[PDB]
Amino acid sequence: LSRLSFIDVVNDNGFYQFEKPKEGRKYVATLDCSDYHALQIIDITEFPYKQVAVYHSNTTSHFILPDIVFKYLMMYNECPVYIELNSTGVSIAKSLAMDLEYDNIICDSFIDLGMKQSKRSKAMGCSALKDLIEKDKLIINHKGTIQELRTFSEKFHDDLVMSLVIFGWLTTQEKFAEYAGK
Ligand SMILES: [Mg+2]
Repeated sequence: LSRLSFIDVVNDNGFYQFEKPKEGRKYVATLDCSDYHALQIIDITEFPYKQVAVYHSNTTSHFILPDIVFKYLMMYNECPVYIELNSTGVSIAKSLAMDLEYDNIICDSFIDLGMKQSKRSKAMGCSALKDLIEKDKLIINHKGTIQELRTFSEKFHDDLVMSLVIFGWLTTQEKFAEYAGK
C-alpha cells in the first residue's frame, strides 16, 4: 500500500485529470454507478498501466450521467467502456448505446451491456486488482482512490476501488487482448 502517492489535481467539476489524451495510446474505462459514480479511465498500453482520469460524484443524476461519460470517453480516443450492471448501470449502459449512440461499449453478452453482476466476478476481480498494484503493474494517481485503497478490506466508500475491480475482472478476460497495446 503506502508507497502510494497522489497528484493533488483540482476537482474540475467532478472530473480529475492526470494525463490528457495522447494519440497512439489505447485506454479503457470502467464505471460503477449510483455512494458516488466512479469513472476510471486507465491507460492499458505499456504494461505499465496508468490511471489518467477519474470522474467522481455523488450528485449527478443518473439521467444526465451518460452525457458526462460520453464526453470523457470521446475525449480519450473513442475509449471502450466497461459498465458494471447494477440496477442503475443497466439504464446507463442503455442510454450510452441507444440515446447517445456510442458504439464502443464492452459487453458480457448481447443482452448485458457491460459486466454482469455475480459474487464470482467481484471476488475474482478483487484478486486481479491486488496483483496489479502490489506488483507495481497499475499506477494510481488519484487521492480519493488511494484513500479508499486504505479502508477497503479483503472481505466509508469503495466506489473508486470497485471501479478498479471492474477493471480487474476485465483483465481476467480474453477479449481484453485486442483493446490492449498501443
Ligand atoms: Mg457505487
